[PDB]
Order: sequence, then structure tokens, then C-alpha cells
Amino acid sequence: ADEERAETARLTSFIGAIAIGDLVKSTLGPKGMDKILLSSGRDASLMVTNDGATILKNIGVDNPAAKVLVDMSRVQDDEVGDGTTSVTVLAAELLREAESLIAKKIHPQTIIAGWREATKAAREALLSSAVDHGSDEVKFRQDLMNIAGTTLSSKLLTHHKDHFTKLAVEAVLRLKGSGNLEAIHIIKKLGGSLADSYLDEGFLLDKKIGVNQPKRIENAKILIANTGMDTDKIKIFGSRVRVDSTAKVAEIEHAEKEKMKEKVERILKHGINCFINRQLIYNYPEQLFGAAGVMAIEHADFAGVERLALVTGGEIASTFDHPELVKLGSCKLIEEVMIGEDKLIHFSGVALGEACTIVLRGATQQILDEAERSLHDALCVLAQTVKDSRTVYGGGCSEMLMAHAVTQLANRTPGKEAVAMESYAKALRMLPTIIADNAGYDSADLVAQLRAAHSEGNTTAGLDMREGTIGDMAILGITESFQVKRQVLLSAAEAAEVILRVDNIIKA
Amino acid sequence: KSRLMGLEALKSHIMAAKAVANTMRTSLGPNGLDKMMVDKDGDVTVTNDGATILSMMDVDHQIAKLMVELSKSQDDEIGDGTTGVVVLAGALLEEAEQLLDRGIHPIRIADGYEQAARVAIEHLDKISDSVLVDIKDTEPLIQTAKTTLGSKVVNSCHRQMAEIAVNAVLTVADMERRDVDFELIKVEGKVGGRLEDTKLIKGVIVDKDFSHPQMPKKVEDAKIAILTCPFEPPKPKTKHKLDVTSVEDYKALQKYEKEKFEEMIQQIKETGANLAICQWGFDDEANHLLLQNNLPAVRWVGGPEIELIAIATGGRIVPRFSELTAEKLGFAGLVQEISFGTTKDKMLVIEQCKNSRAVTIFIRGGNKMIIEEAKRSLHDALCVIRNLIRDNRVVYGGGAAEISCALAVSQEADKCPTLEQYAMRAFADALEVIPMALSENSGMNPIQTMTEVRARQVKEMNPALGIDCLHKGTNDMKQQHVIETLIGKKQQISLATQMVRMILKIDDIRKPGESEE
Amino acid sequence: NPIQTMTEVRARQVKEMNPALGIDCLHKGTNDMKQQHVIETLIGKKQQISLATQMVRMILKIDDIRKPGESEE
Amino acid sequence: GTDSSQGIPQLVSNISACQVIAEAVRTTLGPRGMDKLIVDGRGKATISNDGATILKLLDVVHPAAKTLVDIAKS
Amino acid sequence: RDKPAQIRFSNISAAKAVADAIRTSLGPKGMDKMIQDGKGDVTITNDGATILKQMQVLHPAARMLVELSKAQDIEAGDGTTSVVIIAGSLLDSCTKLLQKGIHPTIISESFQKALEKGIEILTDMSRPVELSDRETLLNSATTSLNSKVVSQYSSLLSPMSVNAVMKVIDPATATSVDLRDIKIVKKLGGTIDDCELVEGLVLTQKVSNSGITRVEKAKIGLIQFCLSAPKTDMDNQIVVSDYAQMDRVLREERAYILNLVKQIKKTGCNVLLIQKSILRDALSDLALHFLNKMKIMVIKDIEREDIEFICKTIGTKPVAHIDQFTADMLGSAELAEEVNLNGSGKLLKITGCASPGKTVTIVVRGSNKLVIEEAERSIHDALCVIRCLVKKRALIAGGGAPEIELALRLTEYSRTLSGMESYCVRAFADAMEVIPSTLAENAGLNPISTVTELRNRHAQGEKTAGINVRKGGISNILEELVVQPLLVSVSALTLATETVRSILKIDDVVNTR
Amino acid sequence: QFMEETERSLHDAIMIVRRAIKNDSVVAGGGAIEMELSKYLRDYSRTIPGKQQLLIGAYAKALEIIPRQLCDN
Repeated sequence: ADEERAETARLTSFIGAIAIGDLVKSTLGPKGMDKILLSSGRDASLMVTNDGATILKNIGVDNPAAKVLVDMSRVQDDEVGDGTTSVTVLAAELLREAESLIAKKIHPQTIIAGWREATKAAREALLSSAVDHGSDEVKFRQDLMNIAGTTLSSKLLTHHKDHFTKLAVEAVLRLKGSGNLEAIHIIKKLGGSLADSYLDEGFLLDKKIGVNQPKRIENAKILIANTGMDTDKIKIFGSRVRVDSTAKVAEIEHAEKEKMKEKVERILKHGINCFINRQLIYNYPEQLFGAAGVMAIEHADFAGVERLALVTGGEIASTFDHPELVKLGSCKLIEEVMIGEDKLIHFSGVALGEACTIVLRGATQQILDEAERSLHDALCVLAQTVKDSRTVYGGGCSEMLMAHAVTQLANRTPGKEAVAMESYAKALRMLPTIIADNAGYDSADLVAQLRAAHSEGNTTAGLDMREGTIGDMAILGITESFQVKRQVLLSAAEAAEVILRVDNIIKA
Repeated sequence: KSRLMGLEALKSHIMAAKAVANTMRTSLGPNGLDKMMVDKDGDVTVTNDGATILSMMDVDHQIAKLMVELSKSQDDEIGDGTTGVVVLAGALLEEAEQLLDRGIHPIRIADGYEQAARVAIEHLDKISDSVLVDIKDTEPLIQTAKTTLGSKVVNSCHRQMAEIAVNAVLTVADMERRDVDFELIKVEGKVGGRLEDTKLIKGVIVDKDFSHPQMPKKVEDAKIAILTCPFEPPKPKTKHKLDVTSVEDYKALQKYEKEKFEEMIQQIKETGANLAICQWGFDDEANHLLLQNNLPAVRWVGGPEIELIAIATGGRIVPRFSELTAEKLGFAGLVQEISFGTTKDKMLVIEQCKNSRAVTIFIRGGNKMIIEEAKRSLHDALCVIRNLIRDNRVVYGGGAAEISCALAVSQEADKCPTLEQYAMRAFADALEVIPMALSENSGMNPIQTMTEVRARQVKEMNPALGIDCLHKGTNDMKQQHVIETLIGKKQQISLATQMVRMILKIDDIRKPGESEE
Repeated sequence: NPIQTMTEVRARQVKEMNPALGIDCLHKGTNDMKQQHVIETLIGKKQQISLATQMVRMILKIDDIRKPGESEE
Repeated sequence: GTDSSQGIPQLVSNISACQVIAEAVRTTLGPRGMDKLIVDGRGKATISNDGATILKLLDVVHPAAKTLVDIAKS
Repeated sequence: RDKPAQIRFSNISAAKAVADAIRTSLGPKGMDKMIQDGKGDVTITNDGATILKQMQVLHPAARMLVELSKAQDIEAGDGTTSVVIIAGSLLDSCTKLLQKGIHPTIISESFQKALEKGIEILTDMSRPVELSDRETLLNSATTSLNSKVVSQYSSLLSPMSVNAVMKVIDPATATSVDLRDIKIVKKLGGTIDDCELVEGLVLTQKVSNSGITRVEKAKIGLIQFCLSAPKTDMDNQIVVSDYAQMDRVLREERAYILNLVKQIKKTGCNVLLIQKSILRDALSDLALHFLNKMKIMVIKDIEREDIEFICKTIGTKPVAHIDQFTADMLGSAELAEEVNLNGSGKLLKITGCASPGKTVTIVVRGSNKLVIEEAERSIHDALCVIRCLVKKRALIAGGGAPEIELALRLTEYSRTLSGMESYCVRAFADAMEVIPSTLAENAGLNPISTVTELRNRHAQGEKTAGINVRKGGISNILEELVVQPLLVSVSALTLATETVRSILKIDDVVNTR
Repeated sequence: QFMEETERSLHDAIMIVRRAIKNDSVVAGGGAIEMELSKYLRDYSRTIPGKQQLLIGAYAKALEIIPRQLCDN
């Protein structure tokens, strides 16, 4: 079939990542113009997305060039965090650099090395202005707060960020040596609260508990089981095939009520009153499960039992056989707490400890998700805060400063590749450009003055571009782990350079 | 369809074979530039490997298929050189153009290139023709397994990839027999490993592990029960295949295979082989029995693999559960599942210190292309190594031989009064693409870069020093450890010139157009 | 940036009144008309004032936009 | 219906039909006698220096081309 | 790319474009609109409120307004055209200042401080009235029952609009009076003078026929179970190959169920609300015959509205199969009342049930939905009007007339802001006074006399006065019987605010694929 | 791609070696006789003609074109 040559392979390389790189641009740096996601192709929707990864897969990523940064940026946010928005823009900033060098016909080798060369030198330079805010654990808690402060920024959350700051701080604090991402348990629901993020005792659970069965339980010790039925039990008797007539199509459904009743007895051999069958039951089952005295509580969470398998000293395993196979979960009070017209069976009497369940009650499931990545990134980057107390100053205050030496380097350091390294030290400052003008400031007096203001050593001085100004990073508290700065480059660093040296595309 | 002849069919042949060389000469060498190549399947493949490009390449112009062939020839024996013969083709191809444009006849042109290639491959013989044993070769092997694995992107931090190859061809085939067995060398690789994860296995690693580790995870030396017999449904070819829905036959069946599989497993314990490899392997019901029997044994086995378990181990074949005898016992040095430190990677090495007839060189890596990168690393490394472990005959690359070859050819071209005096000298001309593209791969101006080597070869008159192949700043070949099997250039040349020569001998094209498949 | 720059003495216009100061005409880092000493004949400004609306007042004069085939001819 | 043609227009076309075909084998047959890659099908690509094979491979659109095959094939 | 340029206009454009032809509003203006779609299907449209909800719009920022149209309904129920008409007014300020090169975030910033300035001056001109005072509840609703569907009927509805609230209203000033609070249920039959305030939780439902309970002391049911019977929930011992066997399975069905329907009654049930779903058919209709014969109201596959209110206001839970009897979790009921007025409609009246201190029910009756909706649409806003007074007290004039008072007063603060936004804040402070002029819009020729007269004379009403757009002529618009609660328009500002601001946030290229 | 051309030598030789077996009477290969014949024939173009020296000349020359092609190819 097809053999593509470099020009398109390079230009399509240029356009797509640039085309996607400017999707979140005005949403990047500090907040400029936001980014509205219009979905006209697959549905009809009005959507607001400042997230690359969101924006990535929503719009068609099928541009093979876009696929690169779509992948690379996605991987980066998935690793170090909040890297997608970065990487998507960063290599997009990069593509424009060599594009001139490509236009200048600078050897593809030259731009590869020089950037990657300068990629070290800047992160090298990024290593210095990286400053430990976490030496003292309370200052580290304060380090955890400011580093989480730059993470939760720029997205859309009303009151939510305040719960996640301390929590990304607290997930680290109680765990001793890492943050709690999994010990934290994400519950995203619509409750009586248009904006809430709070701590969940045990983990809440949704159901309407009606009919005869007592709707509360006391002194719960849970028998943890993954084995059970829905309309047909898993056992020797769990299958019956009989229809000879049209009455039988009616009769075949009645014998389904035969299969539920025999397990209702089986929970009584263990005699255990608190038993999780993690598969659902209905009211008519709740009618039947209320007769025996051993209740089957339906739809028990896996991670919520893992939540319990953490603190309770119990076990999360699969299937089930007898009470000693999977250790007995225990919760002081399993209760049904009604949120709105609907009631919620709530596993409680177990509060935080080794783990956390976090129930977010938003006005929308939309507001519930944007806080997760905010949390998820603030969790990981505060786990980066753990080992490295270093926070290098945000608002691209590193970028210009990363660009400072590399500029000064590129002149000196290469006697050729300054083309790339300057271009490197050039593109680093694009992120400040797109915001500082979005800020109302003049980026020209930002990327370079404030650069040589902070790059010559006032690093707290940085972008407050939501005031349209230079701003004090430590004072603004706008800073994030030095570890969040490096790899988002290193991803984006190769995000560009791949398609740069890609000179051909074969197509089946 | 139409007859196409002469300059018509010439410029027919000229397009892709010239055009295809371009992406491959931009991919030439490690400094050769990668190519993202995306199917209509949604696939994406980033390849600076012309052999992979040609594989990835479905493009038209049957000649552009014939290169997909021609690289694979040199790919197995010589290893590296897959791409260069292609980019050398388009070189001497366009080189051939203006001689016909001169009026040098289509069969005048080819042969001038051809005999001049004799001088080349003859002049090639002057670089290093050495021959050494494996344990000496490993040094020129790993110095080349620098280049090969490295031109395959990260030899780096590996003599593990380098020196298991030193064993690979060595164990499967002798030094002097020179019979190509990469077929006997099992090049195996697994995602979820590491490039820093690479292993030589002289026997066979079977991914299937013990039914239960509660059963012994070490079977003693040999005592492998070769079994082609169902312990699960053996996809049996005779009958209509239906499971039963009734509790009546649900009970009638469950007592049935508890009797046989156990007495099968006991018959295996009776055959005196404490590992049962089963070409139709183990479901759980037989495994409870197997566990209850306390017999170490192997679950589902690939059909030919239990045979490959035979040869590679020298294992004597017990065909079927009907043939059972305690005398024939398959060979395993030790039967155990192997976690390398990569636990998601678990194979059962049948590890033969006695009879090893298939040597598994097992390499790992983070992901698919990664191990593939490492496989074609480990592939052509050994393949170049196989030459050098057999005859360690090294030309130093990057155009250092080209001038060296282009030199002698050029004058000797003039020495030949035949019309090909031009063509033979025109031959020596297109050799210069080799440092050329590499120069521009390395990002250098070739026309100067190459005559450096010329000025070198004007002085040196041998590849030793050279230009940068690795773009390192030390312009060297020997000293840059740019080390290429002297067989391969002779291979690579003869491949280019003669394929083209028939392309040049074939001027007569019946196609609906210039090119076709 | 004018709107920006205009916004400045605007704040002044809310802060102060009729600034003898002002914005840099010389493009001086400092903004006055005092520090700039940019001051024009309080005639001439109003003399200038007299002109502007007059033109608009001129373009309206009569109801005749017609032309014989002669307008600018 | 039925088609027919006579005389010089046919007769020259009679000899015009033939002379087209003999050029397929023209420069062929020898050491410097050329060689024919003749692709008469999409994935079917055939190589012969002999006429009869490619004669068998090629389409004969003329009685001439038809009458020629055996003659060379003879 | 020039796309963010071209599209942000195209955003503003087709947003404003559709929205601009959308101003015929407030009075017999223009000439009636018979819509025949891009698929060629005849619709006859009018009275843009519905039209706003009818509104079928290509382009997203046009679709933004249909939302924005509905946004005003539940926030107010009044001035939905307002938030729709003024939507262009913000969209106006965008381009002109975008032309000006003002960074749209500054323009986006320009919306809030304005929205901070603007709604305040509306509250500053607001006319205080109460949430519980039946007269202030009357008058606002009166003018909102004056030009709304029924007036003569509103004379019944206006007090019920008020009377429903004093139940629903929590003591004195309280955040209160939602749409979930006053329970608005249509009743088939009667008329609007048969529309009556029917207190507490009154569940409109389809009860099979009669012979039913109209009798006191219901146990109001919520039942997720089948009566377990041959061909209902219980196994049929009889297979049918035969007409003697086929006639056998229904007899054993119908002969069995007769015991459970009484046992269903034996809880004291004059209601069992069936599960909305089917266990097989769920409850056999042959069963439901004898359930009602024991005077137990059954709506099979019950509508969603009863299930919640009965679980909400009454607080009813499912109960065990009456083979197991029940858990007595049937909510509080002293009556199941099924009334046929006109002889029409079947109903469940539950009085003597748990109630929050809210959930007054209005049972909206009429010979057809016309008469029903006649009352309904009128009383609903009259509630929603009073609801607004509850949610936000005082008052403003009807039809954006007070916005011109704001425009004058605000533009000063816009001016005296003297900021980057002040310009924008001034530009949009002047985009209000258009709205009465622009509602005048579509009717006629020799045209243009009143446009700025629809403006100037208000501006010459000092800042306190202007033409009444509802009633006509200049007065102090805020209370003329040209009125809407202060809450109504301050939302229209907020509602249209970020919508248009979202347009300024549209950049690069988005179609999700 | 060089291998095909090799064995056709082996295959051709046998065929013509066998051909040398089958008819032992053997002349010079490579169109040696045609030119002679071309002469020998249009020698009749001197001898034959009342007319057909043309035909005998045209007959004589067409011999040569096969090796002349081999010459020219």
C-alpha cells in the first residue's frame, strides 16, 4: 500500500500534537481562557474540559502523530501526574522549535541531541531551584499543602479542593512512608449535597431495604464471601431446564423462587448474622432473607472490604467456602442511613485508621471526576513530596529558569546545537507566554525579565497570572514537587523527538 | 495488459527501489531515523529497521517486494546488512540511469557494476579475515554485539544479550559445521520483563507450570511422563460436542473422570515418571486428583511442544496413554517454574545439562516492541555473531570500506578497457551512499565527511579509522568498534548488484503499468 | 496596551480628578502629564474640541445626498 | 451480431496485429539477450526469457497473436 | 488557528443569532409562527415561553439557550424569555470588546463583578413583600395569575397558590417552597373550580375500576411481591397440552389468589402500591381483580411519582408477601380515597399520613387537560412566584423594566470602576435597556418611533421609573401590577452570565469523536 | 535473485547437449550461416529476378535480424 515521506510525516507530526497542544493551552500556565469541549460528532453535549486526557480521547486521537502525545501525555499524568496537560502542550511547544530548524534544514540528529542534551541541563537546572519545603514534617505537611496547592489548581471545583488538600496531605501523614491512594477509597455519588468531599466511616452502600427484614444490624462481624446467586444459585441444584408448553414459560419463572430459599438456610449453618454475599437481592428476597435470622447483605464492595481487610485485620479474597477461609470482617454498626428519599445501608463503626473511604457528593458526577485526578495527582505528587521535599516553583518559574542556563549554555555549551538547546530554552517559555497574555500581562516582559528575575535568583518570584502579574511562588503557595516537573518534561521530551526523527509512515 | 521495455521499463524499475531506499537510508545505522508506520488496522509501528520497514512495507512496485525478500536472506545469516543492500540498490540504480542516458546499454551497465563488485568483495577480503573459537570470538562478538544489539537500540548495559548468543549458535551448531541453526536456537521473549532481563536456556522453557505448587515444584532429573492423553477435553475429533444441562448426568459424569484421571495419574506414578507432561493437559478436576495423588505434573501442552520437549531434551517419546510403559522417561534436568525476579513471567524450564537440542535464548523487556526491539537485537546480534563465531571476519563499517572498495574498483575500472570501464567506475561511485546517508544520519555533510574516510583510505587504505557511525565525535571504525562481518558486505554487495542486475537484465515488463505486484 | 494603559489614569480619574498628571506621552515609565509636562493651550484643546463634532455636524448638513452625476467630479 | 473486415485495412491490421507481439520476445533470448518479467495478473508476476512460456502467459488478442504462438512454440 | 476566532463568533453568532429572532416577547407582537421543520413537519408556535422549551437549535451555544431557557423555569418560573433575550445582551458585549481586543477572560471577569453589581442594584430597587403573608403571596401571584392562563379560576388558585404555601412554608422566613414541596397532581375530570387544594400527600394513581376502598383507615401499600399463586408467583402443578388442562391453570390461579387479596386487606390495607416492575408479570391482573374487591387500591407498574412521595412524604416501605403477611411498614394512612368528579379519574387521597411540614398537594382537575393545565400552569408559577418570594424576598417589575433602572445606576459603577472590566462592565451595563424595546419588536411599519422612547423615557424616569411593559405607560415599574419577585431576574443575570462566559472560554477546536 | 540464471545454463545445456545427441549433424551456432545465406540467398536476387530479387533480397536479410538483435540486444 502506502509509503509516506518525511515532510508530511514531520508536518502531520507538527500539526496534530500542536493542534492538541493548544487545546488546553489557555487553560495552562495559570488560568487564561478555559477550554470548552464541544461534542458534536458522537453526541450532542456542552462540555468544559481543561484536562488533556479527557480532551485527548474525546476528540479523535486517530492522528498517528496525535496518538504519540495523546499516549505520552496520558502516560505522564498517569505516572507523575498532571503531565498530560503539560506533555500535550510541551512537545507541541517543541514541535514548533525544530520546525524552524527543520525548515532551516538542521540535521534531525542535531535537534534530537541538543534538546535531549538541554532536556538534561534544564532538569539539571530544574534540580537547583527545586527547594525542600518538607524538611520539617509540619513544614512538610506545609510542603504537602503548597505542592497539592498547585495540583488542585486550574480545574473546575467549587469547594472540593479544600477536602483534598488536607487529605492528600493526610493520606501521607498517617501512612508513614507513602501516601494513601488505595487506602483512600473513592465514592463518587449524588447526595443531598451539590458540593461535598468528606470522610466515609467504613464505606456507605446504596439500597432500598424494605419489607419484613430488619433494616439495621448491631455488633456486626461480617462473613466475607464472594460466592452467591442472583436468580439462580451456584450449587449442584442451580440449573433446571423445563418448558414443554406456553404455561411452562410462566411456570419456569416460579421455580426461580425455589433457588433463592435454599441458600437462605445455608447462611444459617455458619449461623453468622452478618454475611456479605456481594451479589444483589430484591425486596421479595429481602422478604425471604428476613425470615431466617442469617441475613445476606447484597452488593458488598470489593475495595470496601479491602478497606475493611486493611484496618479490621481481616482478609479480601475471592469466592468463599467456610468462615475461616476468608477472615471475618468486623464492623461495630452496619446501619441504613437515608440520603434524600433513598436510604443507604452504611457500613460503619469503622472509621479511617489504616485506610479511608471518601464519599464525594457533588451536584453532578462531572464535578466528582475532576476532583479525583486533582486528588489522584495531588496524592501522587505528595508521595513525590514524601521522598523529595523539593518543590520547584510553579507558574513555569522553573521553565524560564530551566531556559536561563540552557540559553546561556547553548551559546557556550554547544558550538553547534545551540539551535536545539536555545530552541529548547525557547519553547520552555511558551507556557508562560500563552498564560501571561491570557493574564493580561505582556509575556515578553514575563518569560525573560521575570526569568532573569527568578533565573538570576528570585525564584519565589514567579507567575501570578490570575492577577496578570509576576507573583511569589512560595508566598502564593503555587509550587509543586520538583518530581512533578522533571518527568512531565521527560515524557514530553521524547513525545516530540519521536515524530521529529520519524521520516516515513507506512500504511496497510 | 501492456508491454513495457527499455527506458520505459527502466524508469519503471527506478521509482520505488530508489524511493524505498530513502526512508531506509534515513533509517541507516543507529543515527538512522525512526519511522512511525501506521496500518489501516489502527496499528502504529516506529521503525528505523528497514527489514522491519520492508516487513511493514506492503507498498506496490514488485521490486519493492523483492527487497522485503532480499533483506531477510542477509537477515538470518549475516544479521545486519538488511537495510544497506536496499539503499545500495537505489544507489547503483540511479547510478545506472545516466549510463543509459549516456547510451551505455542495459546489459553493458549491470555487468560493469557486477564485476566491479567482485573487486569490492575481493577488496573486502583485505580488512580482517580472522577466525577464532567462541570464547575468543565473544570479545569481537560483544564488541559487535555492541553494534548489533546497539544499532538495534540498546546493546547498552548488556553482555547478557551479547554472550548468550556466543553460546546460542555455539551449542545448537558447531563452529566449523557453519550450518545455520537459528532454528535450533529458540529466541524467546516476554513482555513484562526487562531489557536487563535476558537469559540463555539450552533446553526448553514451557510457560505452563505445575498444576499446583502444593504439588512438588521440583521434579527430579528426567522422569518426565510423555503423555498425549486428555486430562481435559482433548478437542476430540469424533463427535458432536455438547455439555449436559441436567443434574442427573451432572452427577453421573463427575464420578467417571475421578476414577480414570487418578488411575491415569497413578499410572503415571506407575510409569515411574514423577512429572507428567500432557499434550492434552490438565483441567482442575484431574488436578485435584493430581494434587491428591501428590504427583508433580504438567497441564495443557502445545502439541508439537511435547515433541519439542522430546528432541530438545533428547526425550524419549511415550506417545499416548495407551502406549504406557515405565521404561521411556522424558528428559528434564530440573522441572520447575521459573520466576526471574519477574513473577508475572513464569515458565517451566526443562533444563538440559545432558541432551539439549533446542537452545532457548530468552530475553525480556517492558513491552511488545521493546522485547521485539530486544529480539531483533538478540536476533541479528547472534546472526552477525554467528558469522564471527564461525569465521570472525570483520570489516569496519561506515563507508571506511566503501572508499577502500571504491578506490581499487575505480582505477581497476579504468584498467579494464571494456565499456564497463565507466560502469565499473560508475560502480565505485554509488558505494559512497553508505557513509553518505550515515553521515546525514549522523548529521554530517557526507561529501566532505566521506572523503575524510577517503583521505583516510588515501592514507590508511583500510577501514580502521573512519567517520562517526555512532555520531560520537571520534571518527573511527575499528576504534569506534564499528565492526562488520567481512562475509556480510560480500553478502550485502552480491545481493544488491545481482538483484539489480536481473532488474537490469529484466527490461521487459508486461504489466498494466510501470510497476505491479 | 491602551485599554490597560487607559484603565490606569481611569483609576486615577476615580482616585484623582483632572490629572495635571496623566499617562506618559513620551512613553516614559512614569505616567503624568506633569512629569511628562504634557500640557497644551487650554485654548487649543478646546479649540481642538470645537472642531470634532462640527465635522459630524457638517456631514449632516442638508437632506441632499443626491448627485446630478456630479458629486466629487 | 457478427463482425468481419477485409482487405488492406484488415490486411494491414492483419500484419499490424502480428508485429506488435514479436517485440515481446525481441531483445530476449541470450546472455545479453534480455529477460521478461511479465505480470498478467494482479498477484501473478511471471518471468521468462522464452517466448512460448510468456506466449502461454500473455493474452493473444489477434488471430495473428494466436497464429504466432505455436509457430514460435514449434 | 483562526478557528477559535471564527468559531467564538460562530459560537456567539448562532447563539445570539437564534436568540435575537427569539425576541417577540411580552405582548401581542409580531404575527403568529407556524413552524414546519427541516424534516418538513408542521408546528404552530407562539408565546415564546413554550417556544423557548420547544426551541430546536443547531449549534451548541444555541443549544446552550434551550438549557438557559429551562434554567429560568425552576429557578423562577417567570422571565424565561428574559434570561433568553438578555443572553444576546452579554453575547453583544463579547464581540464588541473582543473586537476591542479585550481579553475575553477580562470580559469573563467583567461578568461577575457586574453580576455582583447588577443583581444588587435590582435588590436595591427591589420592593419588599413577604413569603408567608397571604396578600403579598396573592399580589405577586395575582399579577402572575393576571396574564397567565386562568384569572377567574386563579381567584380559586391564587389563594390555593397561597394556601398550599402556608403548609409548605417553614416558619417565617425559611428556605422553602420547592416544586417537590407543593405536590401538583393532575386529576382527570371536574373543572378548575373542582381543582382544589387537597392537603398533605395525595397520590394520583390508576386504581383498577371500583368496588374499591373509598373507606377510611387504609394501610397504604408499597408492595414488591407477587401474590404467590398458580400462574402468579407459585408453581403450577398443571401442564397444559389440553383444554381441560388449560382451563385448569387459570382456575387454580383465580381460586387461590382470593385468599391473599383479603390477607392483603387483612393488614388494614386500602392501598397496596404494586412494584413498578414485573416479577414475572408481577401481580396477575386476575389477582388485581380481587385485590380491589377487598378495597385495596392497585396501580400495577405504578407511576414513579407515587412511589417516591409515598416513600417520601408518607414514608412507606415495601412489605413482605402477604403469605409472610407484612412488616407494617406500610406508611401512615387513614384513608384511600378514589373520587370520580365529572365521574372521571381515579385517585388516592392520603390524609392522616406522615408529612414533613411540607408536601401540600394540589389536585388539578378538569374536563380535559386543557382545563387542568389552565389551572395548572397558572397556579404553578403563582406557587413558583410565591416560591421566589420565599427563596428571595422583595420584588421587581415584570418584563425587565427594572433592568433599565439598573442600566442607569450600574453604568455609573461600571464607569467609576474604571477598570479593564469597567469598560466591559459599562458596555454590558448598557445592554439592559434594550430589552423592553427589543420585545416590542416584530409587529410593524412606519416603525421606529418608540424604540429609544421605550428607553429614554425610562432613563428620564430618573433612576426610579419607566414605562410599564406589561400594563403600558410610565410609572414606578417595580410595583405597578407589572411585577415579578426580586429572585426572578437576578437569576436571569446569573443564569445567562456563565453561559455566555463559557463562550469566551471556547478555544482551539472541539468536536468529540 | 542471482540463482535462477545459473541453472538455466545447466537446463539449457542438457537440452541442447541432448539436442547435440539427437541430431549429431551440427553446425555453427549463433546465426553463423544466415549472413552467408543472406548473401547466398540474395545472390539469387541477382540470379532469380525477373521480379523477386526483391522477395529474394527481402527474404535474405530477415535471417540476420535474430542474431543482429542478439548483437543489438
